[PDB]
Amino acid sequence: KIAFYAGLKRQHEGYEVLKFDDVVTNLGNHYDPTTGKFTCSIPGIYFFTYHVLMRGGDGTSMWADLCKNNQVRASAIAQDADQNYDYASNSVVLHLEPGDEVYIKLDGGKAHGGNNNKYSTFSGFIIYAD
Amino acid sequence: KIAFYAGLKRQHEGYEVLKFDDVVTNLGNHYDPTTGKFTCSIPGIYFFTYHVLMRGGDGTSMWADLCKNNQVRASAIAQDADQNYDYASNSVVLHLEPGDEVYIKLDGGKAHGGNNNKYSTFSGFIIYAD
Amino acid sequence: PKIAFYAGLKRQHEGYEVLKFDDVVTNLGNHYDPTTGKFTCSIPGIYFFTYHVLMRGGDGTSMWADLCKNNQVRASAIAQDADQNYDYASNSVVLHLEPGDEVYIKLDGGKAHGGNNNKYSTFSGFIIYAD
Ligand SMILES: [Mg+2]
Ligand SMILES: [Mg+2]
Ligand SMILES: [Mg+2]
Ligand SMILES: [Mg+2]
Ligand SMILES: [Mg+2]
Ligand SMILES: [Mg+2]
Ligand SMILES: [Mg+2]
Repeated sequence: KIAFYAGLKRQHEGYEVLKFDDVVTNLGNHYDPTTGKFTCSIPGIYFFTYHVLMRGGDGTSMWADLCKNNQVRASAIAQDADQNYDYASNSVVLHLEPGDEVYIKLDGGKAHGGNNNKYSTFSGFIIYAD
Repeated sequence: KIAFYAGLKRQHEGYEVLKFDDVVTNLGNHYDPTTGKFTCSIPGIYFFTYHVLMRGGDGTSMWADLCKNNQVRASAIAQDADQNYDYASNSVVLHLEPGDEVYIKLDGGKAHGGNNNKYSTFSGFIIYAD
Repeated sequence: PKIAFYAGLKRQHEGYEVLKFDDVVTNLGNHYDPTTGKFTCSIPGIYFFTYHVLMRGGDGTSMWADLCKNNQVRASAIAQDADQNYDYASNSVVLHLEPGDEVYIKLDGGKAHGGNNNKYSTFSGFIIYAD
């Protein structure tokens, strides 16, 4: 039983990994809120989804890509000329081997720190085990 | 086998619970389209996801939060200065006990009434039973 | 039975055509066809599908992307921005499917973004339960 769901507390920017440290669910402790990465332990098929809210009132564009190890497996953008709140979200189904790391990487722009509202989220779970 | 998927027919506003009464799937009849809430019967881990379309041509901001019982477990915002259509969407994986209610509540703003087109949606299913 | 797929959009789409997600990352069992952009059901049961369609930026203000079962709209989504900014038409569904049923993502007006290999616009899904 592998499943996790965490939210983003603090604001982020640039090209850094998003540390979702508002952890709500973490069966097996395979997600690390100190690095914001999900480490695969059992080979198999996994679903991941992420929602990243852009910082409002400061900036027009923000990118958030889901990476496996050091390869982009999903890309997303939030854009608005009037600096409005908008979401960079995406979902993936991937096969993972032991040691594989899955995380959400910013690719430019500013993310919102939602404190306790859990605006920016990272969630996932194993569908099938090999 | 617990799983459901329902859409929103009527427009909503303010801070009311979103009653997705255009029901497509409801294994176990655990979702109530009359209250718009999903009642847990078996303790375990559950996936939920929601997409709420903002009312266009009237208002600039709309909030939609996924609440468990009476606690926010996900927040979302749609915002556009030009009153354009935009989405407040989010997903969660949570542990649930029997009697727990999970639903999508507006937290300010105006929601779009999509009739039968299923623009605004709420779906979910159990991953693991304890 | 392990039934699951996840594909991204390489080329641009527009009008009212089905989105051919031809950047396939996962396709256990080959029930999704990237040449038609359709998921054909073989095993009766309950399936989760989700799609994210990025609107084309700098050209157009509105875009629709609907998830269709057979030839029936089972989910609709819109992306809109007056300043022609990037925005998403995304949605998720849980549906019961019989063998032969086709599930795909169709544009319903507007222009979709071609992300090449970046996987900006995506279509994914998987079986939860088999009958
Ligand atoms: Mg927008
Ligand atoms: Mg990128
Ligand atoms: Mg404007
Ligand atoms: Mg709130
Ligand atoms: Mg606008
Ligand atoms: Mg968006
Ligand atoms: Mg339509």
